[PDB]
Amino acid sequence: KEKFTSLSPAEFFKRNPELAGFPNPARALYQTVRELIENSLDATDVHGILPNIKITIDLIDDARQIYKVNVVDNGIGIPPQEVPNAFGRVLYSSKYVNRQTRGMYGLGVKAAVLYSQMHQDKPIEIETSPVNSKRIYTFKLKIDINKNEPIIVERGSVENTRGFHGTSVAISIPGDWPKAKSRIYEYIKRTYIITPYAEFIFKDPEGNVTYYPRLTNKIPKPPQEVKPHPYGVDREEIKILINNLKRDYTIKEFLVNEFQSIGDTTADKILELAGLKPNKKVKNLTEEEITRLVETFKKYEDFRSPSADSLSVIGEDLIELGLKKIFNPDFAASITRKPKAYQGHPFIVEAGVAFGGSIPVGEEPIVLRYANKIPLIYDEKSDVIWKVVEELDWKRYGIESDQYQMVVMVHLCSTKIPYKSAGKESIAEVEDIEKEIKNALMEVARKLKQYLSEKRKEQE
Amino acid sequence: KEKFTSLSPAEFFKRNPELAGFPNPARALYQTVRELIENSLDATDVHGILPNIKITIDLIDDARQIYKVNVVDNGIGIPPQEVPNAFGRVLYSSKYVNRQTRGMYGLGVKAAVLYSQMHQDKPIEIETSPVNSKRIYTFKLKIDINKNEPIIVERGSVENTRGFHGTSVAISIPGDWPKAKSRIYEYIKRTYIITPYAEFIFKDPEGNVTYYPRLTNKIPKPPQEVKPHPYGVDREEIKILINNLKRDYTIKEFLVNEFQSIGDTTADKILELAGLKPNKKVKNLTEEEITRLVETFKKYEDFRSPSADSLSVIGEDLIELGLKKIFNPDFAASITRKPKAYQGHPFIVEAGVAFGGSIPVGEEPIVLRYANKIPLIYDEKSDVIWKVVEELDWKRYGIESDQYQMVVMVHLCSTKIPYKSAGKESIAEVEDIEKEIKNALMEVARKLKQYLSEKRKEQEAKKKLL
Ligand SMILES: Nc1ncnc2c1ncn2[C@@H]1O[C@H](COP(=O)(O)OP(=O)(O)O)[C@@H](O)[C@H]1O
Ligand SMILES: Nc1ncnc2c1ncn2[C@@H]1O[C@H](COP(=O)(O)OP(=O)(O)O)[C@@H](O)[C@H]1O
Ligand SMILES: [Mg+2]
Ligand SMILES: [Mg+2]
Repeated sequence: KEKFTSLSPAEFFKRNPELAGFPNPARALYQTVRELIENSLDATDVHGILPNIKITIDLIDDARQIYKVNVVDNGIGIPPQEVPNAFGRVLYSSKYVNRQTRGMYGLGVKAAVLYSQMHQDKPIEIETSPVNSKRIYTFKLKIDINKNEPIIVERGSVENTRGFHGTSVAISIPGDWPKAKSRIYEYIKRTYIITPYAEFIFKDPEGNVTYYPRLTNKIPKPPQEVKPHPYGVDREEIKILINNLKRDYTIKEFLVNEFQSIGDTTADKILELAGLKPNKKVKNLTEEEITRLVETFKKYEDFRSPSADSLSVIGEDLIELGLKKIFNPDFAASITRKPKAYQGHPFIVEAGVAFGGSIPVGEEPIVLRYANKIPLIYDEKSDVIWKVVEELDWKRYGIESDQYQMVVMVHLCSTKIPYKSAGKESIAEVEDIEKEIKNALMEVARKLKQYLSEKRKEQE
Repeated sequence: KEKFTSLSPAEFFKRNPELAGFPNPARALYQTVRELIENSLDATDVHGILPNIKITIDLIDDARQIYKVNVVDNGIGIPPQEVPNAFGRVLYSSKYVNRQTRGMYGLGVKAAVLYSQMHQDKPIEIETSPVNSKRIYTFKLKIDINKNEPIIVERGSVENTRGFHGTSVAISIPGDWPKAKSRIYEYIKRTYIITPYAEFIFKDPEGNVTYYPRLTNKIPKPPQEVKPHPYGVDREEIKILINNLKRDYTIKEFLVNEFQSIGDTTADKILELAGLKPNKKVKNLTEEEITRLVETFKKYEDFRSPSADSLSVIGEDLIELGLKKIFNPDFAASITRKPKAYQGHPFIVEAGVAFGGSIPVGEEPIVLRYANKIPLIYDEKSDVIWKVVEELDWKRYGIESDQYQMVVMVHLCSTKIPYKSAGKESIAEVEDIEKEIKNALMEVARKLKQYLSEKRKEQEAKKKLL
């Protein structure tokens, strides 16, 4: 009766597509679109390239409701040896490195490929040309779910005359355009508003074409790989850090070199609290001494914040400008908080508030959520951002009536966003994140008070 | 600058524990408790055994806030050779078959084990004796994250002089008792109310003990493994089915032998609609033919409903009894609907309504969600159940004011529950399930409508006397 069996990562997601954001054809179409766009953006702005991204969705089969999604970008491309695994091996990524990107699981595109395979028979099509490559490399791929490995259906190359570079991805999937339409449009519009150095073109299944022109040629400094912040690094992470050392570091040397925010004196203070010999060889840490390091990191109250430069923010100015373009308010304000850390990861919370003007009258605020520059559209009431907004008492900040015109926007960015599911539509209840979102909203809420106070004496 | 790497299933969950319901210490404590409890129930009532479950949570270290969770059951135990993979290999399960169980990913207990070693240094402790085994096998285990394999730290054996069968699992993890407390108690109380054939004992970190006595000695008929129903079976699944074949079946034989609700006549019609040659050997099906089968499965309107043999319901009588006991309403009603299918999986929705009486007054219903007899506690407003309850027009069913006292209960059971996350706290928006939940709710709301029309009519008669 009990037969014990194993699954591959590919079989796991094929059996549970709702875990990756593929619960139904409408959400699947939306998910496939944003995974491709986010890959294209990670392939451009992370590498100092002004993104030029084209999105096409065609209805291929009316009766069967199969759509072909094609995204083309001018990004860094993919080395041809890596393409099969990049697109056809679940849990394969170039972004497992400690660095702020949109992608993070090494699942995304493969979830769409699995969903594609589940329901129709055309392979995914990849065309790619790395910087300086004299060839465009072409592929048609499927995934062997049992082995979790790519099946190469076609593989070829052509000479690249108009010597340009980037990647085109096309995937055919079940979809529901009429149901996904408003959200696909909103996803692209919100991305665009916060990514003014990007240019998008969107051709939809009805044949509408929408142009989103570049507004500036200045890209924010690209996020880089950074060292972990000590606060919240766990025991398994300590072991990984040790196992990856080239040099025979002592524990002291380990602390100042492998982490952010640890100078020579901070190192000493930690080693004392943790009860570790500074000169002992870190390769020799016992199971117990690792426990003592981790607990010390967790308790130490005098850690400097991580470098803000670790991350890529939207910015106070862009945030306020955005709130004025869309909402045409009587008042807006924003803050880009100083960095904090959670589980070894630097993060910044930004928050913005708008009030009055063309903002609809309602019983709750309109809440706008972003994480690593991605607009979140689904599952809003499950989000920690919504929880904090809900729990805050807006009467303590001027909100007189139970009916008001208010927009609240929160952006979380980090080397790691803790999402509730691999679908990445909502942020989990991580304690340090929840507290800082609350502190951030309070700062901007105080500014709203100062206005609603001055504005009240006018009616008085 | 880009370096490509892979992760094992263990490293995946270790890097992202929030995906398996381990976002913070409070929720970790709650998740660990509920994973152990569900495994214990799956080891007992799935095999016809009346569950006796003991849960203890001890505070081991006040400063580090480490708690040791221990759950002991009288289940079937585990063959000693399977113990290391069962607790220490991510994506390893005895329940990847077509049968209703609480467990479903082969993740749960390992996610607790990972959280355990990420934060403290004591191995998890397993003690087990299978049915009829002369021995009690003990294990201490860790996981090698990189390889996704068990490390046997200690392994031992002892003579089972008392004929005991079952398992004890004990795991030390960071926790937060004061924040997790009310939900852990509510989880246990909720499961007990719908599992009256079980007995629980719960000792909490404060040294409080609660006893939940068995109220009936009848066990529901255990769910059995069944063949897939054709409706919604996808292409990869068709391939899996073909590949597991030990015979050289024709397509016709494949259809009649591999599925529920297909006999000779239904097969003939399916072969006709799909444009498939009945005599062709199914091992030779082309990619395009598989697509045709699948679409035909998807559009065929004459399939018989699946049996409920693979399912285990709470049942109308118990739903109503439980609603009355807890809420002391003026009215309650319930419905256990007929089975349907989605994605090849038989499913049943049960619904319950309670109104008035001891129910608190509020602006919205109290919603009680269950999946495969597990009470769902967190993330309620993301649940498809919430979505359906919220969109229903309660004025159409006699709910006059903006304020009322109502409880609504929905249980989905199936060989596969589509949760939104591996933490299994909310059900995703799958169309077939959404429609049937709406249907069930409407059937139970019509019963409420009737109660309230009765009350109104009497008031109207009484108004004339004024
Ligand atoms: N358009 C693209 N341009 C360059 N690289 C890409 C592109 N699309 C996908 N990739 C590569 O494929 C890998 C796997 O992508 P994905 O499955 O979506 O996971 P993730 O984005 O989380 O790493 C990425 O890490 C990236 O290296
Ligand atoms: N208390 C128990 N009694 C019997 N078997 C157990 C017990 N706990 C765990 N198992 C076995 O270990 C396997 C892995 O459990 P778990 O990681 O929770 O995944 P899942 O429950 O989805 O199968 C189970 O399928 C079950 O066979
Ligand atoms: Mg991606
Ligand atoms: Mg389980």
